[PDB]
Amino acid sequence: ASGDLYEVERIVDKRKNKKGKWEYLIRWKGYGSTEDTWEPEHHLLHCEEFIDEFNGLHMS
Amino acid sequence: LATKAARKSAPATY
Repeated sequence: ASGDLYEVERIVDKRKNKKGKWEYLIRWKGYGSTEDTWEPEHHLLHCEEFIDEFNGLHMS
Repeated sequence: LATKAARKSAPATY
């Protein structure tokens, strides 16, 4: 109900709205500049692959 | 490297 999830190519621009909250002009992965939309801050996400934190450890 | 993603507003503000 919060909006459909899509991958982001990049953040094109930023602004503050009338309510003093941050909005982000998003370039959507697979779409051009015409399809760029202003999204509220809480709509942005960082995704990560599941990792085995032990593989990363360095021995000597 | 972390993927960038976001929820799209419907209707949209261009």
